[PDB]
Amino acid sequence: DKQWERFLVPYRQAVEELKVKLKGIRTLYEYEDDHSPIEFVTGRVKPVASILEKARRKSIPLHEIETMQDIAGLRIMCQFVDDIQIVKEMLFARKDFTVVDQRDYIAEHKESGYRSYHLVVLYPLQTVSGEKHVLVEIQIRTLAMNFWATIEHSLNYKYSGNIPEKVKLRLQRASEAASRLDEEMSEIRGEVQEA
Amino acid sequence: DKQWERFLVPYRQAVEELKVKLKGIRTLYEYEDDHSPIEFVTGRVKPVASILEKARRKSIPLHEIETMQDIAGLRIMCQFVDDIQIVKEMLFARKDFTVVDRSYHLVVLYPLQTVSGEKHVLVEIQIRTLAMNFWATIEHSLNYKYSGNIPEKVKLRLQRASEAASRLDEEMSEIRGEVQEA
Amino acid sequence: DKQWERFLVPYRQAVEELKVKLKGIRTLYEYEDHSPIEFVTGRVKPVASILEKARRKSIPLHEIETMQDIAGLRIMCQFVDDIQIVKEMLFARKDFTVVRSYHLVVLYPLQTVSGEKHVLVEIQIRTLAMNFWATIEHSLNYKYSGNIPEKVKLRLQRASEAASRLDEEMSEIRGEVQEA
Amino acid sequence: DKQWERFLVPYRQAVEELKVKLKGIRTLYEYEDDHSPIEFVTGRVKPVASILEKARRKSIPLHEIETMQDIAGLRIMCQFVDDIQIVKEMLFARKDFTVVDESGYRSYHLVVLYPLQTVSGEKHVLVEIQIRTLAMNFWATIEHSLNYKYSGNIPEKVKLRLQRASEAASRLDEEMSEIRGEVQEA
Ligand SMILES: Nc1ncnc2c1ncn2[C@@H]1O[C@H](COP(=O)(O)CP(=O)(O)OP(=O)(O)O)[C@@H](O)[C@H]1O
Ligand SMILES: Nc1ncnc2c1ncn2[C@@H]1O[C@H](COP(=O)(O)CP(=O)(O)OP(=O)(O)O)[C@@H](O)[C@H]1O
Ligand SMILES: Nc1ncnc2c1ncn2[C@@H]1O[C@H](COP(=O)(O)CP(=O)(O)OP(=O)(O)O)[C@@H](O)[C@H]1O
Ligand SMILES: Nc1ncnc2c1ncn2[C@@H]1O[C@H](COP(=O)(O)CP(=O)(O)OP(=O)(O)O)[C@@H](O)[C@H]1O
Ligand SMILES: [Mg+2]
Ligand SMILES: [Mg+2]
Ligand SMILES: [Mg+2]
Ligand SMILES: [Mg+2]
Repeated sequence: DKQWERFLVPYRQAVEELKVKLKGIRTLYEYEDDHSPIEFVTGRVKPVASILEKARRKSIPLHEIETMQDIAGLRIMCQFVDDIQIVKEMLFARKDFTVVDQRDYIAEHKESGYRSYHLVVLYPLQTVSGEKHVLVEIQIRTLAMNFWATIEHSLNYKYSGNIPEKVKLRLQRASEAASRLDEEMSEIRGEVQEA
Repeated sequence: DKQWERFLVPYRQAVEELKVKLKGIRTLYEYEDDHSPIEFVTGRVKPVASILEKARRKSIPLHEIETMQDIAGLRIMCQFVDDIQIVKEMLFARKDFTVVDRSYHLVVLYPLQTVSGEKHVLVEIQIRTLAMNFWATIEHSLNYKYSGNIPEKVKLRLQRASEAASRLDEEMSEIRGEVQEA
Repeated sequence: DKQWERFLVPYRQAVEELKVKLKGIRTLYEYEDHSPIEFVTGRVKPVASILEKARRKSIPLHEIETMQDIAGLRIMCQFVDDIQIVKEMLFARKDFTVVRSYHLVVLYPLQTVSGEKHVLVEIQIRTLAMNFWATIEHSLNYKYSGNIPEKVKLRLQRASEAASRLDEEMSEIRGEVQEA
Repeated sequence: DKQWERFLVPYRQAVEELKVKLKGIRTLYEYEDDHSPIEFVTGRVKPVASILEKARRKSIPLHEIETMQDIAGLRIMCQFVDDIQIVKEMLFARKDFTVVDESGYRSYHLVVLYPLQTVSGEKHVLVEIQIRTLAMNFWATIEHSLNYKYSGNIPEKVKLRLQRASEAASRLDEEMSEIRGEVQEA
């Protein structure tokens, strides 16, 4: 419980770095006056309780926690669905890490009407001890989907996994609303490029 | 071109100080596991081009641009429509400045402590919902791309997007209400 | 003890606000002359120190709001004379009230969620040289648990003296430069 | 002019990334409850003027300023003189860049090539990394200010007090390494 804080140190650092790196993209794009594919970036280090519980369910032995793919997380947000593929292509082309193949959250991507996506990278962190490779999960969401996802996450923690029938249905409604807001935005960015 | 950067100095510092003041509000809620009415906060100093451009329209003489209310601006994003009202109530109650006579704005007179002494600078505070702000952002961009004259086909999709954002908020408020049926 | 986090909220916020305000002084100059401020730091006194200081000074938990340094800011200067200037700036500001080294305490009026709340804040002023020594004295006085062994204490005293010297030297550079 | 502003984009970004990478070092130690070789890290993009000033001085051809090694500069500050070689070596050991080609040994400097990922692919950039002791750097600062104020020619009355100050700073370093020394016998 105090060897935890020590264990995670490399995970913060990689977060702080990919954070500043990813944030450079928007800045570069701000000089073209061209539309930035990136609205903003956030990151987080998975909490101990989140990590242990996820181990539980994924039957990940405790000496193999390093296999967990989201101890270090970043989240890239965009205005437009179509921005995601752009961002994905940028991340594949980058050479300061490498994309780890994987096929997870296939239902989550789909249920969200493909407004939430993600890919895992192996990042080569320079340690005092030398070099330490760490998994980093990079989410890619629309602003709209992320709004909805945030609310779902709160209530889901508020009722500890038991969202009342009444509230679930209003939350489903909210989801479709968000999904629709994107619909109309994609049609905006669509109508524009008819230039 | 740089006597400007001298004019703008007390505005940047007003924005920076209020930025960290208002960001404190969400911080005071984080340990409650009670809901933060403020989701996040941004600020900007008005671009020197925007100032002259605006001084044109509203017929503001150069010697009175200090009466322009938004040289310094903050913007407060809220999750729920109901939050905007809670935040406005908070701004009116704060003593570290004074208020001057889905969205909202007010103007404060912020007493900026300087090296020369005390200086009151006007600051515009905006309060939006996330959804509202997303739509308003695209509207602003386009309103620049098409230089103030947006094509008709685009204008419609903008109107529909606007209405899409409002449903999202309305749905959001009913979650909020139904949850408060506890 | 989760009370601590809840308790220290207003102190972090006050330190955060003072931090941005004091760092504004250096900004104001480096556009107009020599800034009397080099850099600024701030810290919320950690829970362990609060408790140990409280024992030392024999303060009960229902008064630890009387401890002057639960919020602390530290302003660093180049020149001894600079400190005096900052001293007066601080005394001239209205967004709070006052109640080679130097420290004052302010009562900062924090706008809380439920109303106002005046918290004490300690502001230290130091030359860059004095601070560097002080850092070490603190670190060693830590690492050695408050009994620093003499073979080290005398060395610290020399560093103390070395630094004092260098400020003497720097006061003079300022003195000669001002003969213009 | 905005030829510059856009030209300086990759430099601003590279300073920001290395700034975060280097601040990890002090973090990693100050967690371990060890002593940290790095006290703090700063960084600068060379002002447009200083690139033109340094232009004429070193017989530049403005078509090749990208040969100028300190457009993007970082500076690491250490408590002790012994830390500097400790940093210098951590710096030689890293794989996210490659190291390339008065005050005594209280100040070092080196130049890295930084493999910057940009929107249109890779761009290697030279970044200068000065390592100094706190004391060293404090005198350098006043030195740099006056050398600038008096346009490269300092009044002999002031140069003297400078040399004196420089000796006071150097002695301070000597007392500090004696401290670290007697603590290294624990
Ligand atoms: N990649 C990421 N970027 C930013 N924030 C993230 C993130 N992943 C999670 N978070 C935040 O971290 C908290 C807890 O962990 P999780 O959301 O469950 C990450 P996950 O691995 O994708 O889901 P999981 O833990 O069920 O496996 C949440 O507040 C969430 O919003
Ligand atoms: N109060 C505020 N807080 C934060 N950002 C603001 C703001 N007012 C404007 N902005 C942002 O500043 C950018 C453009 O600035 P401006 O056009 O000069 C101010 P404005 O919103 O147009 O008011 P204006 O119409 O009276 O001129 C936009 O990105 C806009 O979203
Ligand atoms: N304005 C400030 N006042 C006090 N400490 C400050 C400070 N700014 C930074 N610090 C630092 O915060 C760190 C924590 O030290 P503390 O545990 O609070 C002991 P202290 O407060 O310095 O002495 P004290 O308990 O006798 O009052 C120290 O390294 C200290 O120098
Ligand atoms: N590598 C570095 N890291 C951080 N700050 C630096 C730096 N090199 C210079 N600076 C700082 O940048 C400011 C001005 O630097 P400049 O004069 O523009 C380039 P210079 O290195 O000082 O001269 P030079 O052309 O001989 O190389 C000074 O405050 C200086 O201390
Ligand atoms: Mg995950
Ligand atoms: Mg405005
Ligand atoms: Mg103290
Ligand atoms: Mg140099």
